[PDB]
Amino acid sequence: GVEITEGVTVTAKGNTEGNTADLAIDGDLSTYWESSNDYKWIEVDLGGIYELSKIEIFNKDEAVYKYNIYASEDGENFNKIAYKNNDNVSDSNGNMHTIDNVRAGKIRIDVVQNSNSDRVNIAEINVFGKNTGESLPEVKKIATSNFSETPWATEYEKFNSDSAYANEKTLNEIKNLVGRVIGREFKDKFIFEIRDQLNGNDVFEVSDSGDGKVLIKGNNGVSLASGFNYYLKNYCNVSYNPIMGSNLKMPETMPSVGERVVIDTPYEHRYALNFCTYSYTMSFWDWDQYEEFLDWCAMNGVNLVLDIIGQEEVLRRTLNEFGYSDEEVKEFISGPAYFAWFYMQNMTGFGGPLPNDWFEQRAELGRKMHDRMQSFGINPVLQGYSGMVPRDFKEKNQEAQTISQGGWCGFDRPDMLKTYVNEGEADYFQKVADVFYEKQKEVFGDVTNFYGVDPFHQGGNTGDLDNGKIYEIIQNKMIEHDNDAVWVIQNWQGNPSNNKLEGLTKKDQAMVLDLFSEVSPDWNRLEERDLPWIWNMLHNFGGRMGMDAAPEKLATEIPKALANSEHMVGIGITPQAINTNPLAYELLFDMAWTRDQINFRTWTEDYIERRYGKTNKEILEAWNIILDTAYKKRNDYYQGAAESIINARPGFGIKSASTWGHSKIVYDKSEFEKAIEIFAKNYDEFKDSDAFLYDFADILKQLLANSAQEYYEVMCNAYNNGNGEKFKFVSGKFLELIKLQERVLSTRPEFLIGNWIEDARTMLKDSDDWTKDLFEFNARALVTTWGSRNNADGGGLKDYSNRQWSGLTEDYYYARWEKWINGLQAELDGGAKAPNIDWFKMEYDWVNKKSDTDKLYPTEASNENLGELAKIAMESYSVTNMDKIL
Ligand SMILES: CC(=O)N[C@H]1[C@@H](O[C@@H]2[C@H](O)[C@@H](O)[C@H](O)O[C@@H]2CO)O[C@H](CO)[C@@H](O)[C@@H]1O
Ligand SMILES: [Ca+2]
Repeated sequence: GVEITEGVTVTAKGNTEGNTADLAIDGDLSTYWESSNDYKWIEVDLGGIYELSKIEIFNKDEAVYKYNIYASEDGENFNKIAYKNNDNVSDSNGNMHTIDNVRAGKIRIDVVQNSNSDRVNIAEINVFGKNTGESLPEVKKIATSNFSETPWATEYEKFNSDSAYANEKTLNEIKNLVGRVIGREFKDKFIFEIRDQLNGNDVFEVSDSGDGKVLIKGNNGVSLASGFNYYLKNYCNVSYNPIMGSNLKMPETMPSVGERVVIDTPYEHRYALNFCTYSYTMSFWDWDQYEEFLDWCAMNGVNLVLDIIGQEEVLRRTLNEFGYSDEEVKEFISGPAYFAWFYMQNMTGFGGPLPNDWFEQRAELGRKMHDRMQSFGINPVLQGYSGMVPRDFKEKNQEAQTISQGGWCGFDRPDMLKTYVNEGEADYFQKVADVFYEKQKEVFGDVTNFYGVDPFHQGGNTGDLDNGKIYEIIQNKMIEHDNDAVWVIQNWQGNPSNNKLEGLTKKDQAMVLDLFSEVSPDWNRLEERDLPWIWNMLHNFGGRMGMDAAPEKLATEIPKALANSEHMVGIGITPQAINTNPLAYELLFDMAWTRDQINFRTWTEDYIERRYGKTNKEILEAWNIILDTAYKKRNDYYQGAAESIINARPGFGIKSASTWGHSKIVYDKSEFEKAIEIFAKNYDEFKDSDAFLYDFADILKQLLANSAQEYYEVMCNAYNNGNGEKFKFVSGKFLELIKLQERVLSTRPEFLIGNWIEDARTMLKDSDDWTKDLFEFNARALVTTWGSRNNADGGGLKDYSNRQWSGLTEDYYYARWEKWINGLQAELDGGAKAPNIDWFKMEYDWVNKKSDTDKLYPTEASNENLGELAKIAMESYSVTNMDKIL
């Protein structure tokens, strides 16, 4: 005691009709709050700060509920104070939770599971404790600085206006990059010089200084970084890729250049990133990871990079002028793992709300990025505005005209303002657009001429409006705010249609990304309309893993495209994640620096030598086998790497793990196994190359995915033939195969689910338990169910971002197969028919577990020996030995 029976109030962010929040605290067990959306929590204010001793919870029925309870004494920080994760049914006695005398003015109760429904409920909640006689403080309003008032503005302007200062900054930064990439002791081995463009093209030079130093010139920072990279790769046998394995072992003495080299690129732009990349890869990155990424960008010639960092603050300021409180803005914006689909106008809300201190921190990170990009000569692509507004925009602005955009994968898309209206009507597109571009400037300053926005992406609705006219007016509005604007536009699945693209009256002030040029190029219709366009390798969908690359097409189609066009202004990468197949990315960026087709085989021979720090005939043999199998040219349409059956919801007739995926392996499996035999034979000699280990894990996990598919077919045959004993034996081998795969995956830091989760939980400074748990939810959901039931199932997103990852394989993929197998076994053995499994409910149970109360996944890779694991795989879980094995 004592029960807090006066002054208690409650809020929620959704409820089913009649089942309002206040019904959780009305003293009546027959009335309840019940959730209507993904906000499955309520917030109770106690009318003062109490030292809490007990919290009692009643539900409306006898289902099994799981929930987490949080408390705040300062009004800002909600820390976790109790939870129920046991499988006990609720009953008429309620659940009583002992609280260790925690001070609290407000509590949050998040009900993350109801065994009986997707909706959750609370019939009553009682809180017991001792009044402190104190009151919560007022919560400080969100406040950020204007760019113009920060030291960032001073520096940005000083760089702009003082050549000498700017040159010194660029040259010092490139020296810093050498230090970060190969070590501080190499900084004094290079001399860097700015030069002019060659014939209007970016250019670098590499030569000997005369006293044993390396003289590298370039027209800007990116060119200088590319020259540094060229020297490493061609003279030092060194290869940098901070995400996908490097060989950074330098020679004992700096090798001589010999004949001076001058190398230019005919491309104005070399472009990087997909909106999706910001979610499947970068969601939880800190500055250190961004810095490393930008160094790798500059070294690979990249000078145009999609940038959404801190855009939440831009949108907050914009909507604040159109009747939205900061709380309402936070409900509209997604969580940290969903910004890709938030900014592509596909979804709102989900994974949020973001913490109040998000906005300042992210605006600061964005400013820091623009400072580094400015030093290098990298253009960010910031945001264009095309009419995106929340669905209640007219409620708050009654003269606005809007077009409902309908649904995307079960989410509600935001509305779109009518891009033009009749004489006599208010034009909110003009009004909001003017505020948006002005607020973007207040937050970041004038950092670029490139802006990206993509109305009608993967659906939406043009209403009564003329397609060309919509594009004309959006383009005109962008140009009004930046006379030198270039509207960067994604070309995907025929959006924007020719009639839309013909609306762009200023063709030189648009630039279309041909998104998927290495599989389904679609630049002819751009070229024919005289639109500047960029040739892009997409390659990676969802972060889905496997050996997959198109090196022959990259070595040939790119210079062919250049030879056969007048408006190809660049090449680039548009991957949905940067986690796989380093060969593809290195080759793509190498193709910027030639006008000629090259030989992709000899290119690979040189590539693997610098990647491993050594080579021999057998390693070269194994890579020729990879080029002839997994990396062999394909002429069909497919999205990402062939999917592992291990990662699919269990069932019969499986042909993909994700809706738009494919599991068909188009090469000979036993032939591919030979590459693994060759790597095992050479393991001891190459184990001191981390990049060799990286590649060996990739090909080995590919072998096991490949053989798992064959064992799956045999297992399904055994069930269909009513052979219980054979099914037990074969399904048994299938599960053991997954266990071996888990040992393979354990060997790489890049494969640990624990790193992804820990990054999410630690990405901000000083965040409360509430925010950590919510960010962990974002991390777990994105790689599994993606959204909730109507998104995963009816919406098609289940396992879209499936990862061949350690921890995730044991507790999620393995657990699904085991469950399906056991049900089939029980039936074959004479038991009841195998039950339907509700996959989403089982999957979601995993999504909602927390690292601090359930299981903490490790952040350290194992010492398993990939050579020995490969021998076990060849001997006991292979396609080659399958007849012998089964
Ligand atoms: C969920 C996701 O990352 N979607 C991507 C993806 O779209 C999916 C698929 O590739 C399309 O063929 C299908 O029409 O829609 C799918 C679900 O959105 O690819 C595109 C292209 O990069 C992305 O824009 C989506 O965001
Ligand atoms: Ca009640």
